[PDB]
Amino acid sequence: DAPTIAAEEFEQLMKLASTGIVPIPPDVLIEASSLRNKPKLLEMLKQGPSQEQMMAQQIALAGEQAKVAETESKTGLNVAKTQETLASIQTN
Amino acid sequence: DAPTIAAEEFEQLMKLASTGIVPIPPDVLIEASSLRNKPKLLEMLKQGPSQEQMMAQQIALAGEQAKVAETESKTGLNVAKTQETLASIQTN
Repeated sequence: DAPTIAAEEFEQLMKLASTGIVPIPPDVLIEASSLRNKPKLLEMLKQGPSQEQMMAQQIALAGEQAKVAETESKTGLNVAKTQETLASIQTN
Repeated sequence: DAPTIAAEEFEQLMKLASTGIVPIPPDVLIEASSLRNKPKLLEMLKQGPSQEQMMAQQIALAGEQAKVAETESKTGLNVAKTQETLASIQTN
């Protein structure tokens, strides 16, 4: 006996999360609650990281791409040195 | 005595997962569970990885490949240097 089906769903979700076997994300549990500031909590949880926290992702991605480009350039340099050494061998 | 076959099945799955000897993944538990938010939880758990970490993994693989290529070019350069040293030995 519960006042609403939402109450039953919230109780079942809480019981499932108490055991810890089934990880229920916080937003789902909040959506099934009976809190007046539920829209406020949803809006505060739905927003992403700070201005620089997200930008650090593409900063690191560009850095890693730069490292792989440098490694490929090193491959080219070593190959060119090999060709130069072979040409020097052939000349003399 | 269970209401449906699915209810007893979910109860058995929960009992098995409580022991922890057999690792039961959460998605099966939510699929067997009787919840109205089941499609939403299933979509959230089965959602694809974000493009950022996929790009990071692909750049890591590219960097590993570039490192292997740099290694092979360095080995070729070393072999060419050995051949050049031998040729300089033979020309004296």
